[PDB]
Amino acid sequence: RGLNQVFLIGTLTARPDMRYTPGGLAILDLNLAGQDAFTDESGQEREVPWYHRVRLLGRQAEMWGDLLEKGQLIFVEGRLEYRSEVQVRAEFIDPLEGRRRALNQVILMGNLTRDPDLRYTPQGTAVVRLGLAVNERRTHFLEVQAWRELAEWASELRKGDGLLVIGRLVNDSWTSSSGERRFQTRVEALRLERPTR
Amino acid sequence: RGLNQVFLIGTLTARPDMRYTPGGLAILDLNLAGQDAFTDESGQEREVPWYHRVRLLGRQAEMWGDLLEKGQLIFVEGRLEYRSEVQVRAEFIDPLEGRRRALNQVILMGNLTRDPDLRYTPQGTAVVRLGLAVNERRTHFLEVQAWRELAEWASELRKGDGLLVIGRLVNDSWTSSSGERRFQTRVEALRLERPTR
Repeated sequence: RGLNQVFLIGTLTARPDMRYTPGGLAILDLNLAGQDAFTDESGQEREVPWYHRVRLLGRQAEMWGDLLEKGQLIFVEGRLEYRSEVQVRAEFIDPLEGRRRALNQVILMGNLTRDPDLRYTPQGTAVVRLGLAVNERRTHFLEVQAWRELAEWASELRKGDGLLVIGRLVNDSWTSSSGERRFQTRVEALRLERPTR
Repeated sequence: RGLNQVFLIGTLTARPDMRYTPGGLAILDLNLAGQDAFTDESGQEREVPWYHRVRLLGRQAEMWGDLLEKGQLIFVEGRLEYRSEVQVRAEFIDPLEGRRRALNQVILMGNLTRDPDLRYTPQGTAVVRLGLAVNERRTHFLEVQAWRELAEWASELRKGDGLLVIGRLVNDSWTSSSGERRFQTRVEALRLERPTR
């Protein structure tokens, strides 16, 4: 069966204010921030921020819509969705008193929508983009990026293969020929396994 | 609301064979193993094995009861329970082809059942045992251990306080005066936060 699970603790970058659909459904959008550590192409330990949108809809939005502050730490469990733009739809949140131990985890299980295409960065690090179809855990389509040894291993997979991903949500940069920078949320794989079948 | 969630990938240490309650309900008990890393009292990076029992009951037990092998990697999501003896009750499993990136994670949220009692090991490392009452996510009672700075911080909490724990499942040793060793599964806290309230 498909899986699509996200666990995050982050800090609110603005005060959330409730909004409503035209039908009256409550919407509470949170903008969360945190950091994660990585090792760069030259072996240096670094941190880079992540910023992600978390949407509460309906009962969770009404529950919290007048209780949260900019600067407050929030624990979220939810799923990845669109609205393009990958966002987290919260199943629930628990605001924290918040006065390392990073929490930014994603678990996906699904089937590749196309063959992986292995590339190498200019510095020769292996990298692959994988397209995954997840049947709720109709069909959702999610992009996953993997690096180094996991990219080389993922290159053996083919369209259709089942895949379990344990990863984290990151922000990727796209730069135009003229120096313009846009940002895209994606899943970075930290572990990949194959489900039996 | 309470939370009690466990995520594990481990290797089967024996072939699982289905058993039945007297009422016919299927039981499939898996014995899983893995490793986790820690830093010991002298700053040395070490690994120590974990061994944990995972129980499938009913439909998941029937689904997998003739399909799993000793040596096979299994992904589990479930909850902690007794049967004393802390075990994982699987919500579901996904056997893996399995031909680092450790997965042994527990998320608990509940309320302390007593004041924390801070101690120091002979080498002067801070350590605390916390008792947590979790109302399903009737009341379950679960023990959590925290070390070093998190033990010192946890010492400020009191019976009744809400607590979110992000941790992992470990095996603790008890040694009698005569050198006999027994083992106990417990949760080691890796992050602790306070839910608002």
